[PDB]
Amino acid sequence: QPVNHLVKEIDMLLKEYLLSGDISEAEHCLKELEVPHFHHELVYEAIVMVLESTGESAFKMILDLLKSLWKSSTITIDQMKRGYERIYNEIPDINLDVPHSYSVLERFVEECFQAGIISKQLRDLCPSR
Repeated sequence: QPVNHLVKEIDMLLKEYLLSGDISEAEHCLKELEVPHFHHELVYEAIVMVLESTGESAFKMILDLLKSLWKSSTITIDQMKRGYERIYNEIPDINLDVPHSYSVLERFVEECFQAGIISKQLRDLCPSR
């Protein structure tokens, strides 16, 4: 299948962030991509990475990154909502591939909510609940 160059760039951005821990580099590189109508894919891939990870490091790092992106007005509310809603749609299959993803997703959603970055509606829509 032909390469989706922007999915690749988003995945590379997120992996560079997990490996370096550099939140500013991640934010700068996302802005340089100039893809504000595809930020839902950044959210989607980020959350998939949390679900596919081990230990607590990727969870916290991706939490802090989405916190900063929201709070800095880098991601619009429509793009935030679409990214989470995409995860909510695909979680049955992600959970088959990675058991207990419903529980991880739920903890992630609860922490996002506690951080002030998603509506109570969007929280409530999480299918783990």
